[PDB]
Amino acid sequence: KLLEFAKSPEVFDWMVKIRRKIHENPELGYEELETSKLIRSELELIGIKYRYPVAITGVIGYIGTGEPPFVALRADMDALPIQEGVEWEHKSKIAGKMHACGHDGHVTMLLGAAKILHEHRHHLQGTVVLIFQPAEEGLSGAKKMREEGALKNVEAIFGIHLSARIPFGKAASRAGSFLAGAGVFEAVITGKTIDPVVAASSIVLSLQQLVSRETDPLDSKVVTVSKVNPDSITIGGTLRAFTGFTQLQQRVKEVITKQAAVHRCNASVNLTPNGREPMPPTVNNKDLYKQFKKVVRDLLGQEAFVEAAPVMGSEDFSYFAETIPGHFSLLGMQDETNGYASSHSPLYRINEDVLPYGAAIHASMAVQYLKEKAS
Repeated sequence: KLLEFAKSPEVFDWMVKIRRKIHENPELGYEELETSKLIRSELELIGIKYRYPVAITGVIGYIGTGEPPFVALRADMDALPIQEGVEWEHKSKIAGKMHACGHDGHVTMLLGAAKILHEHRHHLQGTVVLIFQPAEEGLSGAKKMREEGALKNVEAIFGIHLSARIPFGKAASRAGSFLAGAGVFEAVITGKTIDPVVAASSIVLSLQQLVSRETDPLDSKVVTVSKVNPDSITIGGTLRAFTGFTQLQQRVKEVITKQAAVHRCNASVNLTPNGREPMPPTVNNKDLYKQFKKVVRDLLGQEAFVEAAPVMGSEDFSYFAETIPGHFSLLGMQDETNGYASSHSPLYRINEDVLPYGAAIHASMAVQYLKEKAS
């Protein structure tokens, strides 16, 4: 029944106005002042006790008994420094900033889920923790909330991401590794006279050789050299893998090291340069995935769940999912003729008719998780 509640004028109209208010006033990482104030106003109106501030602008709400088991639902708050190209009534009023990744929709659907869960709060066998996360785009926000104790005593966390790659109203996931990890590296190459330059060009080519694509998408490995700048040469770049992420880091370091040595050079390799720690692959807990497929099929029909392919994208939800059982899913918006622009596009649109689906999926997943836990 919560789908029909999610679609009702009361809830749907309210979600649309919230979404559009955020959309008109996009804020970047750690600067989500107005977005944070709106979330907190709505929690108060529902109402729902919360902790604030968490990671400057972040907010954590609670619904249910107030006691364990705690299950978390997550939305991200931040926009991107992109000029909106969509001409419409609720276009960004802030030039050069836009919600081009659906994050306005994510906050809204989580507030929708909070409204829905609150109506059933006395039946929840535990507590739903609503995590409104700042600064996803710079990949530091989830990590900062984790540092500040956002996951303490939390047994599971679920996140939804709106997608133009999945058809409207379908939800997509897969068990295990889902989104690729990402790391950076910096190496300094020094002679033990042309040897450092020779060593560097050799290193650059040997590293470019570690890019591997095969027939299983999870095997894909990317190593990029983005920086090279003669007494010493500094090489920097990035690496990505769905699996064997640590082994790829070690292989990058081994290549730099061995190549420098055979060119009579020293090499200093840093795999966390300037405190840039790697972000691990986003792994969907198998038990949570199984629960999610059943939730989605019960709520929206057998055909509504689609198995997602691995994605080489950037999503800091990985930091939550590395520390507790995590589940990250895609919620489709795409129409039959591919009219919805990709994430990050200046032409990105949310199909607002999706908002009730995400609200219901969030709510249902929380309820079922707690129910199953009790059984």
